[PDB]
Amino acid sequence: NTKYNKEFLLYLAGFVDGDGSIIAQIKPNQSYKFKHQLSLTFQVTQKTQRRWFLDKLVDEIGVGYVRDRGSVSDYILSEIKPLHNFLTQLQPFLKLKQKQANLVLKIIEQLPSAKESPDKFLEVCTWVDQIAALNDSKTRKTTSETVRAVLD
Amino acid sequence: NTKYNKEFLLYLAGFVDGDGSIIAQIKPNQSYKFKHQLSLTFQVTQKTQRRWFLDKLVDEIGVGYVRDRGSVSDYILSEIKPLHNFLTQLQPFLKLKQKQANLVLKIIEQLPSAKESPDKFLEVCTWVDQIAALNDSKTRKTTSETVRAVLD
DNA sequence: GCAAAACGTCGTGA
DNA sequence: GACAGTTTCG
DNA sequence: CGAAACTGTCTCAC
DNA sequence: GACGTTTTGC
Ligand SMILES: [Mg+2]
Ligand SMILES: [Mg+2]
Ligand SMILES: [Mg+2]
Repeated sequence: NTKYNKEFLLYLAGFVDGDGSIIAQIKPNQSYKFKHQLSLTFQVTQKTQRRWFLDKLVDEIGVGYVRDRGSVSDYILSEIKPLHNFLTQLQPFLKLKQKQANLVLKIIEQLPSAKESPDKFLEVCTWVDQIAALNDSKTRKTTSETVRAVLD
Repeated sequence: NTKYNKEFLLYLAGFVDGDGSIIAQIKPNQSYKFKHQLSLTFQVTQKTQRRWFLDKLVDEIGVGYVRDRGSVSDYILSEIKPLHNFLTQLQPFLKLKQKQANLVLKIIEQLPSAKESPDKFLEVCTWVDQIAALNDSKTRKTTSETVRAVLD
């Protein structure tokens, strides 16, 4: 369970508030109990010309990877366990995305609980709604209300 | 000169590397001896709904101001003396724009001597070419080559 | 059934 | 993000 | 003459 | 920046 240096976390929190994204999604997928997956992702986006910065994050954070999408690349961290450890430590230094960070930690803690009840799942879905509302969301489709398709 | 907190600088350096900009420009203006102004700017851009963050920077940095340009706003610091003091303390924590910062400090220190030798003005306009080369410059029009119109 | 990965771009917020 | 044009004022 | 603010916008990199 | 839609394999 990796412990991060405060100076690294302070700088990174600023970079994240700038070009990072703390995302929560509800993905329809019929292979799941409630027909949807609760997806969480921490990412940092940067011009591919500066991929080096992202590859560095992979080494420095110790988990995650960099995906390439042409002119732009992204450091991605989705693994729930390392995500919770990392956001717990980064959270206190965030100024713009502190609330979404805490909502993500909140969701992660209730996942085992949500995968047990339709109401618990729907409740967690309302928290992903809150994260989206805090972000500069512009193409969101699946919401907690969409999951209300469980009414069947 | 004001001394800034280390943790403040750590966080800000990260935010600056993400959404800030360290700019150097040669502005055509006939009222100047060499027909051009050497302009230096430190700025942080953010969606206007988050202008509070920029306003807070004015208070924390203690100098500068915030301007509005529609759905986006910017914290600007151009006062040469406070700019030098600020960048001097920020520079050691920058990762993507550390070079740009150091070139600005260099330009600032050579401004008085650049106000004389027309060839010293061109050498400084060189430092400016370097900064623009390091940034994601896409609409630059006035360069040192332009200033080379000092030939009479 | 589910934890992550892998791939696709839209609408800006830089 | 990263400049470029216009105006103000000691 | 010039530092510094007021004002406007290309092309994305987020 | 912040999604969406589909595919992987214990
Ligand atoms: Mg940003
Ligand atoms: Mg950036
Ligand atoms: Mg940005």
